[PDB]
Amino acid sequence: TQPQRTRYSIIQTKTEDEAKAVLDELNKGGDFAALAKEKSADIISARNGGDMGWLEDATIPDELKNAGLKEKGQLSGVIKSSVGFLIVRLDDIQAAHHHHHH
Repeated sequence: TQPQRTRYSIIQTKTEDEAKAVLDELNKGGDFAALAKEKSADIISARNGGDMGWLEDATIPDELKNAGLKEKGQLSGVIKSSVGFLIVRLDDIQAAHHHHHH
């Protein structure tokens, strides 16, 4: 009995306009990573292709709890914040064991 892990990619946009520009491109579904590096103020982490890294389930901050991204491949999650708009993408889903042996 251990926590499953989720790989989220997230990028911060200046306005909803920026978010729409980002989600419009990823709506075609070609590259999210590209969108991440160019406009996002996330780029401290976005330079990794928008990948924030593998987080463990139930260690997730409430911000991404509202992202609703449990199904792998689902992108264009726009999180409305006062600080700006966050774009969340699902890179992968692992039920803990999924790698070699957990």
